[PDB]
Amino acid sequence: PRTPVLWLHGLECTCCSESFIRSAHPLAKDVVLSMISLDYDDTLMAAAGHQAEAILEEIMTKYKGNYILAVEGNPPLNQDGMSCIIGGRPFIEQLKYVAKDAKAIISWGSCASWGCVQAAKPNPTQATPVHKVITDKPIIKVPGCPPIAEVMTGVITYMLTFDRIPELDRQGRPKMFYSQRIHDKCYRRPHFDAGQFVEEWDDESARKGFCLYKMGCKGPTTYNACSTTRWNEGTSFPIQSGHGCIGCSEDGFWDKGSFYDRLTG
Amino acid sequence: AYATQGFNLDDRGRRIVVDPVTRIEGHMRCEVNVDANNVIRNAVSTGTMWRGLEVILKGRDPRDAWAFVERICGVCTGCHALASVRAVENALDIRIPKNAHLIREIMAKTLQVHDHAVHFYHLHALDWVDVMSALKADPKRTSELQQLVSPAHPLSSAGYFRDIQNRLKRFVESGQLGPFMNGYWGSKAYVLPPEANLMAVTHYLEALDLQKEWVKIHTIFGGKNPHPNYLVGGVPCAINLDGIGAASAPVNMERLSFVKARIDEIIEFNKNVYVPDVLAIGTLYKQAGWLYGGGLAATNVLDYGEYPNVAYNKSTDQLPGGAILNGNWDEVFPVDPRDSQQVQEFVSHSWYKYADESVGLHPWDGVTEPNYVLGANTKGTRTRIEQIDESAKYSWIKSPRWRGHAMEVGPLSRYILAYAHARSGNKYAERPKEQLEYSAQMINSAIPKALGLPETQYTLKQLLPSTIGRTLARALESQYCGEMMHSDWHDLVANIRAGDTATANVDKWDPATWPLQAKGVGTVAAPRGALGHWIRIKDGRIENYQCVVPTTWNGSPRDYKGQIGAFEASLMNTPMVNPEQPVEILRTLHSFDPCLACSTH
Ligand code: SF4
Ligand code: F3S
Ligand SMILES: [Cl-]
Ligand SMILES: [Cl-]
Ligand SMILES: [Mg+2]
Repeated sequence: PRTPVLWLHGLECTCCSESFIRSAHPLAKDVVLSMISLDYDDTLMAAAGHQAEAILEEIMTKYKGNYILAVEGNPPLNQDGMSCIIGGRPFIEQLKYVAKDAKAIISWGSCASWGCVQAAKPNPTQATPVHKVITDKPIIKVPGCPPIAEVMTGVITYMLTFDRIPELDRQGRPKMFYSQRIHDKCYRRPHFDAGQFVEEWDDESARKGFCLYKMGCKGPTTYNACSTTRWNEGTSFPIQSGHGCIGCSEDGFWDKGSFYDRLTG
Repeated sequence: AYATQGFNLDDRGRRIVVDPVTRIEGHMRCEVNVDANNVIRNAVSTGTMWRGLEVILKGRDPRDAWAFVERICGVCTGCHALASVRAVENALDIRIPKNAHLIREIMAKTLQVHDHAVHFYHLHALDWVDVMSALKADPKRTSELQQLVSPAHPLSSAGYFRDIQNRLKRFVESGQLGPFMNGYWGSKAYVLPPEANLMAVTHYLEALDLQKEWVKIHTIFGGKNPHPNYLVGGVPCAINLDGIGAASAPVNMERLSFVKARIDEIIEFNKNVYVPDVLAIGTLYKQAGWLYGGGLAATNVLDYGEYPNVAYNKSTDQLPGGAILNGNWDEVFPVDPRDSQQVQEFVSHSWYKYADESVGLHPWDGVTEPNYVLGANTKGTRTRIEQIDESAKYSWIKSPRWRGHAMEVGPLSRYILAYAHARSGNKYAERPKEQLEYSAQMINSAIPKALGLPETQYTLKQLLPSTIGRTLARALESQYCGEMMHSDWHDLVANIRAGDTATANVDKWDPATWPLQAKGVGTVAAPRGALGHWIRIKDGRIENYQCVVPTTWNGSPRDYKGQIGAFEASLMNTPMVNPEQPVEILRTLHSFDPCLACSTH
């Protein structure tokens, strides 16, 4: 048998679901058909309404304590929770219900991990990350907006092979993917080290791939696999394509000033 | 009961609730009433999420806005970024260089293809295709069907289809059905023969593997997909042909060659897999008489117009827009996003508040103050709704109207507009016109003849305003977008080879150069229809930022006059095989490709 995954969606943009299906190794097709049993997921599931909701009770009973809850997005606490409604009820009620009997909880992306864009000031819905609502269950955070596809499927692959959550850092992120800052192995680092910087878009320095620090790159303070694993089967990453890192895997990155203001010190 | 827009609404029949609506982006609730014969006579569209991006943007730097609003949606990823940089550039009188224009067009058209094809296969197909029936298909007859439907598709052998079928069999026989669990399989609403079901499921799997390749075009120009990077004033992906090692640029000839390889693959997929499947499935549902779902497409359609073959020259739009009213395709009205009397949003039946909710606000004057409150006729409580009260406020989606009229937006709207423009003598719309005429001939004659079915005589006026037509237009648009970006690539490479390597205009990058106040608008023909962002800038900061998004139009609740939007109109007058199985509701709603995070932002 394949481990059931119940994939819930709160307030989100669905980028994490989209990133997941970009995975080349393993293919999302192979994950769905051969690795997990993806039993509930709003994006892809055949059943709707009453038939969809009926799946949750069935899996939770049959696989009690032996399914994975994956959460994309987050619950809002304002508007009596009804700024995110599922089955006529607040999302937070669904989240708490499904979480109770999960063997592990994955917080996909910056939304579920920390709050992401809807939690940026002044956070009109009081969007709240999963670990602040679910406080009695093991939660692995997989932050990024979205996370890299192979990071997402890498987490799943580890969990299914070993029936364990991988080693986490103090912020709950898997060390196997989030141990390095972008700036550690960024290919533009030799330019940084020599004080060779882009100062205006499309200047001579930009055309030579000089460091993007002075254009606001937040690589020096951001932990992710982007510089090495890179994006979309290692095709590029933000810096390689010419834009500084905006810090998208870090808690509260929307409220750390303009993306184009350089780090100080 | 009341009459509006030629629809007789009646809520006296049996009430049916679908919550969640699945196989969409985001959160939606739908309620209908059905008559004694299971025909929908009332429909209610409820957007069940809100995040408040418009509120969040206040006070921030206009140059950062694109990244915030990009996160309105990861499905239509980047179209909001494009709208945002266009809005800021419009406010600040910035003109981007030719290479930036072309790269943005290529990214936009890549999104169109990816979004459309993934929608059809992974979200929509299961409304037309019975996966369990695919298990009964004969592999040789499936091979024979494939050769008739698309002679050029090389994946067609009986052995190939047998292998796919076997994997599906083993999956089902495991007792863990996953995404197929509790499905509506076997419903009489499904009409395809087993062989068509197996072909379609095979392509569902093919498309799932292939879609990840197409987006590598975004990755090259924008660093990542989802959520590629954009830039006020141009693109960040600087160009250098000679540059190697320490002097390597984001874009060189090898990167451009890679992009062309991806574009060529896209063209093959659209022509060999996607368009033929939709033509075939459309033909078979047409033969079954399933022409429901036209809604507002039969009268009122709108798009801002897009893809000028000369930058900043709207007369050259390759998907020319405007507005059609009353089903009069002989008259296209111009649409001006700047005109306070044209695009307006009501909140009469939405969970927001205005000073005066009898008026619609143009987005430069837009207001987003939440007001979650339920009507007196609600069944249930504020936090446990059993039946929503559509006489009061019933959605997180605002109600956009054009000169007070309720409009349908989307690929179908663009294709009806293109057809109308071509008939008036617009040469820029020749290709979509050609696609439409070809498609009608395939659906009416060629495919029926090939399948031994009777030949039909539907006009485009009859075929297009339907759920089938809406699905067709999306597929044709995907094909047209692949063709266009193939040309854009050639123009980009030729321009660079002629010596123009510029990718960004930075003259007005620094806010010390800006006017102390300004307003701007950016529009985009996004995958689901007409997208606009309206910005007001004051002393370097965002004063107001309002988005009116395609699914805001289509999914909108009723306005002050009680006029219904495109989703609600489309469901009207549709029979259901079983009122407790929402097959027909899903098929028609899905034909709009609802993006609920987009609709509410
Ligand atoms: S581009 Fe960013 S991450 Fe790379 S070396 Fe410069 S500052 Fe560090
Ligand atoms: S913006 Fe995000 S995708 Fe990587 S390069 Fe920076 S952590
Ligand atoms: Cl965050
Ligand atoms: Cl209330
Ligand atoms: Mg809006």
